Amino acid sequence: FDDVVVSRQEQSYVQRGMVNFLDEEMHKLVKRFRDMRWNLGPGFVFLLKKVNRERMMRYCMDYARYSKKILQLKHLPVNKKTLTKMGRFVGYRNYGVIRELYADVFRDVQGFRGPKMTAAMRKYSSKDPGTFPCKNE
Repeated sequence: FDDVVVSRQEQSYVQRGMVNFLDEEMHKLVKRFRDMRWNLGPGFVFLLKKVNRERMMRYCMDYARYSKKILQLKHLPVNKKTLTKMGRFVGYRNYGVIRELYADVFRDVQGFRGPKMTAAMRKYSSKDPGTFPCKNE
């Protein structure tokens, strides 16, 4: 359970893979509203991206550790390519959880509007996922 050591750099790969996967799936749900021409607000999309990053941060240390772990266990190379894919895999495993949290976003804002976008929110939204804190909260 705790015999694997992962570098910050290796953690970054896992964080990016996970957040990239979740953001990609997210953008697909967002299209649902766009296709309807019933625009979800930028503040709403921001809240969704935040769900993705906070879920990744929740158990970040374990996600990175066990991603590197499984690779070693399966005798596979441990690098940016394989760690990024493990991150994406973790994102996949967590899709159900994520969808339930998006549900909370909807009722939390009492609609599809979402808060107004501020500079701070845009900065957070563009921040490299690989630079978010990585520790089990």
